[PDB]
Amino acid sequence: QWALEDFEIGRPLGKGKFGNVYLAREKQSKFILALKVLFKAQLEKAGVEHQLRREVEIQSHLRHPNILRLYGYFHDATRVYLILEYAPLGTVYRELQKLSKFDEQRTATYITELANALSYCHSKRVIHRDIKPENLLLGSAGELKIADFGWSVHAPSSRRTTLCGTLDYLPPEMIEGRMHDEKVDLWSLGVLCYEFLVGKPPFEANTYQETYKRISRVEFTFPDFVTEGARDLISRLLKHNPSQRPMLREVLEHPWITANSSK
Ligand SMILES: O=C(Nc1c[nH]nc1-c1nc2ccc(C[NH+]3CCOCC3)cc2[nH]1)c1ccc(F)cc1
Repeated sequence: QWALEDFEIGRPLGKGKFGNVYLAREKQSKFILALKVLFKAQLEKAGVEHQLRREVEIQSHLRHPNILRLYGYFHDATRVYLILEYAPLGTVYRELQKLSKFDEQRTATYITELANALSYCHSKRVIHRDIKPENLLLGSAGELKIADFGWSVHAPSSRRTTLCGTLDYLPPEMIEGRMHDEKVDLWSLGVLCYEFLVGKPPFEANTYQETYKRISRVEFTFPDFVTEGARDLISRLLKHNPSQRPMLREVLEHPWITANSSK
């Protein structure tokens, strides 16, 4: 439907192995968006093309204030193009380096927005699995927007593994190579939540190998300034056993959420 000549490319928004995302304006609509440029070249070499058109599948038929829109795609010779909703306020990652830590009220809010976002997603048996600060964009309202549905997947499944990837946000089951459902995303939400308050993720290490242990044994500790309600909800989120992990609904209802969730 679309083609490159339909756009005016703006400034580079960032990187990634397969290319860059650029700001861009739709020529005859004046519409602002982001263009993720992916080289066919590298997608095949690094055998991921399967993933692409699945990221496209899922993130297309998806509609939620807290999920980055994907308007469509296209390609030419050299590369494939992803027409992404543009999120004015950068990444939560970046806001994190920026602020070093978030407060209870900012954290809570994100969790809420996050919860609901994920809520909608499970409802369609869609599991994200790769929720990390780098993947969280901010809308103008300052609101969370889950990007990147690359690893995203249906059903309760088992993945084609490959170890070479940051474990920091993976749940024990995933990492241990096991039976994993939509409970992963609640483990994620827990990590996310801890990182927001403390400034690093609770399982951080210097090596793939140590983290693996750390995650596998659920070894984490709270700095003093982490409040009780925080500790509670995080503790409740970070159970080795998928089954003991709250339902998203319970997370919304948690008293430390609702005390603090501005939005
Ligand atoms: O695709 C990406 N980002 C986006 C998708 N949609 N919208 C974006 C997006 N990212 C940014 C980053 C910065 C800004 C502008 N803002 C100005 C004020 O200071 C903070 C940055 C906009 C933007 N949109 C993306 C982001 C980060 C990566 F590492 C790889 C890809």
